[PDB]
Amino acid sequence: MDETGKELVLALYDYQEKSPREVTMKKGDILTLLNSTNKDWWKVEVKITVNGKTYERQGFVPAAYVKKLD
Repeated sequence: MDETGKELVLALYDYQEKSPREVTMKKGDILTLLNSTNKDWWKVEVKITVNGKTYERQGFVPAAYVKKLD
């Protein structure tokens, strides 16, 4: 969450990540739309705080389970 203010998306339904490349989202979660070239698999970025260290990473998720903020 670097207040990029570019492309934000809100999750409507719950989802889980099967691979280390994907990301786990839940109904009400906010993700940073990095790549929306696809219609089924959307590439979003999330923030993971580990050991007091904020980490960034982009993963694929079901667009049908989420929506665009604007």
